[PDB]
Order: sequence, then structure tokens, then C-alpha cells
Amino acid sequence: NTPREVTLHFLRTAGHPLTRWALQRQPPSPKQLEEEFLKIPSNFVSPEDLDIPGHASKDRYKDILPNPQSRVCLGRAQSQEDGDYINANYIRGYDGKEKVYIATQGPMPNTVSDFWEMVWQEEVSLIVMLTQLREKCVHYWPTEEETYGPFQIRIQDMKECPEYTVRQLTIQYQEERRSVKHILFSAWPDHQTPESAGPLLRLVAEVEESPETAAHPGPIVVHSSAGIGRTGCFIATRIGCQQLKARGEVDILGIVCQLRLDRGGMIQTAEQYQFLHHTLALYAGQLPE
Amino acid sequence: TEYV
Repeated sequence: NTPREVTLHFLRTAGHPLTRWALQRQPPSPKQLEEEFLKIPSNFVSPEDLDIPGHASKDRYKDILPNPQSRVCLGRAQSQEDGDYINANYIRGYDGKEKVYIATQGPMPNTVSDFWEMVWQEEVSLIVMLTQLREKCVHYWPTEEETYGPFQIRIQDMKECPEYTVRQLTIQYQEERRSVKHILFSAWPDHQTPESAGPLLRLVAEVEESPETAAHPGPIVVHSSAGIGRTGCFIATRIGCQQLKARGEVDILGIVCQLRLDRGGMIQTAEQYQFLHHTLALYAGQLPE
Repeated sequence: TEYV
């Protein structure tokens, strides 16, 4: 055991399976959940761990880097750029199934073409954006039509729900046109949680109700400014709901551990960990029967 | 920059 091997062993083996009854009626205490959360290693990579010349300019935060083994590599669809780097990682889903999500940071003006290239190359049909309206991060989608490198994007439809905005986009590359659904969930401040879990579960139903629209199933892109806290919470919620529906139990600790192996730092706060328990207890009470 |  290196520190690194102690980290990997913990994340592969930690678990706290809870029956749905225990989650709803007899949950671990707040102090227990915080203690449990603080035990989980971050699995952050250091700048020294990454040998990708030039990547710094494509990171929003120099301390938040994509783990090498699961990072998304861009192909060569950009005649302007020579590298394959984007701050994004493939994320396992329910039962360990590969590439169910990509977690990424919010695009910067200089990584917007990279983002759409990833969307194209990975045959993404759904993007989940988690934000607090408060703006600074750049709008990487057009009001009606914009070109980003070799990609033309066009808004087809836009509808407002109280919790989120759904945009139906078309992305074009050469003679080829694809559909992409975009959902912007807007009252989630970074480092914090939403006021209640109702809208979040609606967002989750919205995601679950989304048709596959690509030639081949692709990852769901989930992002927020750093791509770890709110991104991690959303994905953990989705997996946790899937465990509850299929099995009537959930292992929240194991879900967060599996997320951290895929991308360092997923779920950043003990408050966010506690809210995850709350949201899943809510989902359990909403289940049919 | 710093997110932590």
C-alpha cells in the first residue's frame, strides 16, 4: 500500500447498503453521514500526474483535472487544434455499466468547439446542465443559430418548466444533422444544495423520459462549472433512484465511491451527501404502490 | 483558478 493503493482499495470496497425502509424510516444520523462522507478519499489527480502538454489553458480550475484512465479523448475533427484534451471523464452507471455519463466542467469560450466535438464524436443525445442562475460561464448554445468550429447549432424548440429549461437543438457537421436535447436546471448554487428535492426529481424523470436519438446509445453529458460537485450529486441521484426502483435498496456510499474512481472529487460537500439521502428518501416515497 |  502506497497512499494511492490505499485510496483505490477504499473506493473499490467501501459500502453502506440501506434497505428502502431504513432509508425512509431509520436513516443514519446527520453526524454519521458527515463522518462517513469525510472518510471517502477524493481521488484528485495532481498536475504532475497528467502529462498532456498544453492542457492548462483548457481547465477552468487548475486543481480540478480529469483522471487519465477515464478521460474523454477528442479525435481529429478540428483542423485548427492539434490535441485530444478536454476536462471530461466517462462515468460508469447502474451496476458499473460503462460510459453511461460524461462528467465535464462548463465550457470556457476557448473549449466550446471541444465540447461540441465531444458531443458529436460520442453520439450524445442529452445534455444536463446544473447551475445557479448567476451568467459568468459562457453560453455555448445559440439563441437561434451559431457556428462553433466545424459545427453549426440551431435551436429547434425551447420550453420552460418551473424547474428547468428544455432546449431541442440540431447540431450539424458536413452534410450530417443530429438532434440533441439540452436541459438547464438553474437553482443550484455551487458548493451547496437546492432548497428542496422536488424539482431535482422532476429533472430526473425528465432525463428518464428522454428518447434515445443517436445511431448508437451514447453517454449523457452532465456538467456544472467544475463538473464535480453538482455534477456528482445529479449522477448519484440518478443511480440511487435506479437502485431503489430495481432493488428496493440503495448503497449511496458505494455509488459515491464508484463516481470518485471515474472522476476525482465527485460530490464535494457533506451537506450535498446528506441532501442525496434526503432526495432518495423522497424518491422512495414517490414510488408507485 | 480556485474551486478549493
